[PDB]
Amino acid sequence: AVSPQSSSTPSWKIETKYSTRVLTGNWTEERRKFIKATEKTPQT
Amino acid sequence: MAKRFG
Amino acid sequence: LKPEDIVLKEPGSSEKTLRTLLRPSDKVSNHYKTTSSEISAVVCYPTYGVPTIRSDIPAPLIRRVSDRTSYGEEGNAYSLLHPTIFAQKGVFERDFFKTRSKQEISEILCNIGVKLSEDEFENVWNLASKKHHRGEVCVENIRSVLDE
Amino acid sequence: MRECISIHVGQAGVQIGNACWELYCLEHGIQPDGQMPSDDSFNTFFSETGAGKHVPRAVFVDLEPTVVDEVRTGTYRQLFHPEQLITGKEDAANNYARGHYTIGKEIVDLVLDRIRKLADLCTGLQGFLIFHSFGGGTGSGFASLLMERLSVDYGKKSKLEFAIYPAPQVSTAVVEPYNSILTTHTTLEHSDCAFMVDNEAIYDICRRNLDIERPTYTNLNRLIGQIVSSITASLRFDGALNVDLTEFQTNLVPYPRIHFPLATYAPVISAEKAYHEQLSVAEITNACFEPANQMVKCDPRHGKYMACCMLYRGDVVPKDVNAAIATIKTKRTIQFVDWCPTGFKVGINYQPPTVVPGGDLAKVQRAVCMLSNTTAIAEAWARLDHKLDLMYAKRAFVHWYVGEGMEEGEFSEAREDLAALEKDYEEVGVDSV
Amino acid sequence: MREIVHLQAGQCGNQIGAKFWEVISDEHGIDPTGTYHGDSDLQLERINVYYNEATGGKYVPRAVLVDTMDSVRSGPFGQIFRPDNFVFSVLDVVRKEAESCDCLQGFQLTHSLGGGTGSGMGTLLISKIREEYPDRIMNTFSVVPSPKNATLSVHQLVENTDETYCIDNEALYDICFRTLKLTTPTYGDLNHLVSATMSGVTTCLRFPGQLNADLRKLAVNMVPFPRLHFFMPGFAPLTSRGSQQYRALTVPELTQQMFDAKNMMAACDPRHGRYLTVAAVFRGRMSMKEVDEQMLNVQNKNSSYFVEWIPNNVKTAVCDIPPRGLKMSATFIGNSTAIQELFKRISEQFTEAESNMNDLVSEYQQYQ
Amino acid sequence: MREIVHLQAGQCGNQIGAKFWEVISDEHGIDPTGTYHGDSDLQLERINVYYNEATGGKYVPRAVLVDLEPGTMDSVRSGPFGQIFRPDNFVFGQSGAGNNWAKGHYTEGAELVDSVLDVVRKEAESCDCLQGFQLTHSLGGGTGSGMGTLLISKIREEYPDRIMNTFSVVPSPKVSDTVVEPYNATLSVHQLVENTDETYCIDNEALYDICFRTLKLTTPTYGDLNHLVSATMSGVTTCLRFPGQLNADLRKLAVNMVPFPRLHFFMPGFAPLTSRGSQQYRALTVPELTQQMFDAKNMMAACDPRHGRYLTVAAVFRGRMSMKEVDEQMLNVQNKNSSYFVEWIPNNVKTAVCDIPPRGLKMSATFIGNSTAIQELFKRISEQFTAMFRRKAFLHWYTGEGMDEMEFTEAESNMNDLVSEYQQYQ
Amino acid sequence: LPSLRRMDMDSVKACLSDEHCQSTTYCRKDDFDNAYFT
Ligand SMILES: Nc1nc2c(ncn2[C@@H]2O[C@H](COP(=O)(O)OP(=O)(O)OP(=O)(O)O)[C@@H](O)[C@H]2O)c(=O)[nH]1
Ligand SMILES: Nc1nc2c(ncn2[C@@H]2O[C@H](COP(=O)(O)OP(=O)(O)O)[C@@H](O)[C@H]2O)c(=O)[nH]1
Ligand SMILES: Nc1nc2c(ncn2[C@@H]2O[C@H](COP(=O)(O)OP(=O)(O)O)[C@@H](O)[C@H]2O)c(=O)[nH]1
Ligand SMILES: [Mg+2]
Repeated sequence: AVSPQSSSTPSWKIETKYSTRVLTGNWTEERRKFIKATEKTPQT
Repeated sequence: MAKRFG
Repeated sequence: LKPEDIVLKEPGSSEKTLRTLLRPSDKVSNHYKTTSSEISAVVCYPTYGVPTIRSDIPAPLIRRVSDRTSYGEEGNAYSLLHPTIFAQKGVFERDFFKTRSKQEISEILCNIGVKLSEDEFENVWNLASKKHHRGEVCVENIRSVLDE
Repeated sequence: MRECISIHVGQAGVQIGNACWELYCLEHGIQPDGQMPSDDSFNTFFSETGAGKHVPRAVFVDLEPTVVDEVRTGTYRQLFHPEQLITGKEDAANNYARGHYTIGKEIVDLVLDRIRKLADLCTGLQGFLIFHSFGGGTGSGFASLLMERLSVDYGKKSKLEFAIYPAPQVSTAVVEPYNSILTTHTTLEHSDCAFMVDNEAIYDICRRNLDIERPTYTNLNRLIGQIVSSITASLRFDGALNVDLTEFQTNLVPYPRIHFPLATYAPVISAEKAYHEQLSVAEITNACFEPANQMVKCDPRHGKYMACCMLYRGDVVPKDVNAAIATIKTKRTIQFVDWCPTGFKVGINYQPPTVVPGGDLAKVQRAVCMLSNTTAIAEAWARLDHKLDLMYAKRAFVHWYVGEGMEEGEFSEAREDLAALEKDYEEVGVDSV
Repeated sequence: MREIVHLQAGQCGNQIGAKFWEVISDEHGIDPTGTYHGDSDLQLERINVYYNEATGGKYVPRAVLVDTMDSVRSGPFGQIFRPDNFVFSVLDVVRKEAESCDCLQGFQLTHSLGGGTGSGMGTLLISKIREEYPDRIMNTFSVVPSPKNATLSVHQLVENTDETYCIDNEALYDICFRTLKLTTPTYGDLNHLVSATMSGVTTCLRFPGQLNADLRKLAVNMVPFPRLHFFMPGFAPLTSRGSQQYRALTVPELTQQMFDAKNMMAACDPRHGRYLTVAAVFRGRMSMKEVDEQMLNVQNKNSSYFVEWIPNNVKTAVCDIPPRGLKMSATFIGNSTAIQELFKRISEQFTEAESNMNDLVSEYQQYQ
Repeated sequence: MREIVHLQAGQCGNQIGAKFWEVISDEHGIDPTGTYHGDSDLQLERINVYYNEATGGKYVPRAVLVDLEPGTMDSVRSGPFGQIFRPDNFVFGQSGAGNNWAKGHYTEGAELVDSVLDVVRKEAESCDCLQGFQLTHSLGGGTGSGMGTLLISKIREEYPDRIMNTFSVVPSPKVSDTVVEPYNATLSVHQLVENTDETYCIDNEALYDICFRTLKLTTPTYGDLNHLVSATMSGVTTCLRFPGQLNADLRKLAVNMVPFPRLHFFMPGFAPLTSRGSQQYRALTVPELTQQMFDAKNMMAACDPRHGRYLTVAAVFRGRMSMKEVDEQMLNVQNKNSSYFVEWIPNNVKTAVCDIPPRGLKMSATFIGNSTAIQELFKRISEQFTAMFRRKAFLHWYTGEGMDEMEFTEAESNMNDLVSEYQQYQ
Repeated sequence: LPSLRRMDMDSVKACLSDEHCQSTTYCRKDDFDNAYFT
């Protein structure tokens, strides 16, 4: 009993790895990169 | 249709 | 020489590069588009119909008894409940927006009792012509340049 | 702070959602990448984040993926949230059983959770808008399970449905008369009121009014989106008589099993036709009572009107609304039941409808959206129930149903429930003594 | 999501499947050495239905071939396959391929009904993989002998497949003689035609459209009783070389070349029979008003030759990608009680298969 | 202002400290060459906490790297942030431990410790006033488990009044790559209890769990797990380096969390972790940090807090925030499920609010929790140890290094005392 | 001057009375001084 996840979230189960453009599993997350939001240091 | 002989 | 110029592309989304791929005589770009491209309105046209105020047709002068269409010449209930001095004795929005000659304006301004000078009258007339697109001045415009 | 939550289930849900949210981003100035170039009326359909981005209050759920990957890869990929684009793994296969017992069970928890996260951020949330079909598996099974799983959580909040009713003469699938009865049996006990709109009727509207030959689904979905934007015009834009989402229940449905009103949009006209005729208030509402301008193919000449509700929108004053509704009332051709002498509801907005660039409609000054609850809908239910009486008479297509969590007794109980509705719909049509 | 495992059985099944892979690698844009060449992004979207990749992007099809074998590798797309699938232990490779899959949708079978390989080996293969995986759909494309061996396979086929089509090669000859004007019809052209009509029912799997319908939606939408699943394929836009530009490629002409009799792929006149149900999956850019109108106008006027007790016999599915060259195309599958005309001819030419065929014919007979 | 000396023992400790120094130089604005390229004047006043001052305006980290082989020190000298470290702070042995705790503690991990002590005294004396030490190691190895505890057993007897803190990578239940792993896991908690003040238990399985269900990385590496625990490491000394409305150093937490000197086992967590697709779309509010910072899936230790009960709870917050809605929310979480907190203590939660979020983040929060659910972590290492100790399997590798049989039973007795003591609060 | 619906929008986001439209406005004191009618 936990907060329900998607059907494509990475689990420990051995799935077949595909290319980034064929829509098989976790492609919506994999096509994007991690990006910084702000580059301005806040004052105190 | 189109029949068979036609 | 330069064996590679621009041909280095990313295949998927990663950071590693691959050469450019070729395609002779099987390009299907023109025929492989989708229905979902029709919904692509992304952020000119005339508007059709009659307005209720109907302020784009010319005003009537002698109003018919059978006419029902408004024109905006009939004021709201603020005018018909609390008229001003202009309204309560007869002059309206129209006669304040009627073009007047400089002879007419001069007699207007002399009869009121402000006795402008000649150069001052020329300055007032120039400003009042300045606020119009073409130069047709009106008494409202004269009051507006006289306020400051 | 008037919030609305829109849930589009089924492929018919998500294509309609594409058209509706295109119109919605057109009404305000929301760019497809989520930015607002004019930096208040938008927050009903657009939650504002901390980075200047406006995410919509939409939940797209479908069991086969394809039509949701079209949204994830189309022109609106960066507008919608990736997490509220809920996708299944395989298809519901036009089956009530697969959409209500086997496959919808594993995925009802995620959509319920996401709906809860959506409604937690709201303050003055008005209710829900369900977009689904009747002839589908995921449009009829998952929607009918969604309704009964949403009634327990939220309860006293408006639950309004926009449904694609099955067509009278034309059709798409074979097993549709099964899983339309079987989802309207479960809908009746958990839906406040359900607007339903046909597809062949919109075909005849596009052929006869816009002079357009061969319309694709974009035309029907755009007219549906125009209705859906006009029905929520009160929350966003201020008018004279605002009609919020709660007013639809108390003004349309008199008895909790008679919550099916129609829907119609009057000034359906092209650019060439609109220049050649004037659009006054006295005739736009007269087009609403025409049987041929209704967007459901049913004939109201043998159907008594029971509850009527227009939402006027644009350059309208209340006086000619009175002067047109009054002369609508006196005519003997339209018949009202004796016990509803009021029979009318008027709402007025101050914002005229917008036009879609490259669309079919013309930019006009005034538009209405009339929701009619008539007795003539029972004619559609009779011919729709006759199909179930004919097909089930010798057990056609039953073997696909009972092998997926369904039971053989669910056909008879839904049949008798629809018989109960088909005896209930005539007691509101008799003349009292 | 929905993956297909392809099975080729028998002699002619190998050719039919190999040139199915011809077509499928053709309009997906796949280089014969294995790689993909790149124009669009809709081709490489749903290749997991029929292909799984090796290292470096070389796509190998999910096909295992069991019987000739050397002639397949000498063909155009003969090097697309993995060499370990040349099984001539079939259960082992198919269960490994099913285990590597994400969530299987069904199996595709190509074989014949007039020999000791498709009827003997292939029907036992169906009996094994149905028992191992009972929650999938068995799509079997079966070449039947001409009505003008077969008995020993249909009586065990009826219990297993739930989704099968008759090919009737004399009807393919009728096509290529009458409605195509081809003087030298190769076997290759005939089973090219059957590959084109067999890739026409798996279009919603690989390309988006406006009304998607997988093989299971067809399975529920054309099977009213669990044994009547004998269908009757077709493929409409086929015209002669001297009538190429004389065609207005519209929905009306496509509908007429749907519901004609010579275009169909069975050696049976549908007038003794009645169409229990019809599915016409459409490919390309059709306005749905036109498909909508012509998918019931045939029912309204030809009502003496459609079955009662079904208010709507037809099923419409629409994709967005047509085949090569053509812009509008569509595929017919349909259940008719004229199928039994073939079986009445077969039955006239051990005891339990004969009795099963008689009971099946009588079952098709009482609904007509 | 109070400086912290960082020590890296073992290969896992060396990699985890490499990533920790990378995130520290990222948030302080230091290039790999060692100069200063940040824009704020507020990144440079408290740089003495981790960096010394060299000539030319360049900074050197106050780190000591320790291994019994030079295998990973060459890899850490050729990374993206390799040359910033000091060459004299590289103390390495010649013969590897070979995943044996006994020779890493007594025979070949005991003559190298004099050089490490010399370098630690060399840089800990140059500073004006010292807070204490951080140790990064793994209990399942032989270098960071034997030498990583001999360093602890030699630092305390020279600096008794300073804070000793460890970030120990305890063995994971499922993903275990060593056969002799429970032996070195058991023999280290023997002297990890009476010789340190704070211990954070980070499990590799729980980090993979965070990388799967939260960040949605289908192919995570050790670098991403190191980045997660480095973000956790940077979030507990933030009030030393940056000003704020309510500051709290490690002595604050040592006073405010442990009720008894033997109960000092915590579990860490990092609040603002979101998927790549839902990173721009998630509103960063204090309720959002509070809801998922207390979530079971945001645990770096592989023990569910719903099985146990929370003794004391920490919460260090970052950003420009309002502290009515940290008190309100951290009383709300206490009053909603009151069966998950011990009732013989009025509150359980300590609040600390800093002012500067990490770069690229609007708000952030770090979680430190003292729970009775961590006793499950020592109830599995114990069972494996007593399952392997009956059949005398893999024992002759230890007995040949000068170890007797009874140190195993004494360590098991101390570990059973730890388990039983945590039992009484449940 | 700020609309009430805008005030609720600004209250939904966690604005610390310095980005809020409650305590901050873009008009300066000279805008308030010359804001008479006669
Ligand atoms: N007006 C309108 N109707 C649509 C649209 N898309 C689909 N439909 C209708 O939806 C009906 C079939 O939809 P469904 O069977 O529910 O398709 P689905 O939503 O994928 O559900 P399943 O097929 O069971 O997976 C058809 O009869 C169409 O009339 C649309 O975009 N606009
Ligand atoms: N595609 C294709 N089909 C063929 C070819 N040759 C024969 N067929 C079909 O195969 C059927 C006969 O196959 P069959 O005798 O059952 O093969 P067997 O099982 O090995 O005995 C004929 O009806 C033909 O329709 C070919 O070269 N290609
Ligand atoms: N989280 C994490 N764990 C690591 C890393 N490197 C090694 N480990 C773990 O450390 C354990 C082995 O450590 P080991 O090499 O024996 O350390 P040693 O004592 O220096 O030899 C393995 O089980 C790994 O799971 C890392 O970068 N991150
Ligand atoms: Mg569907």
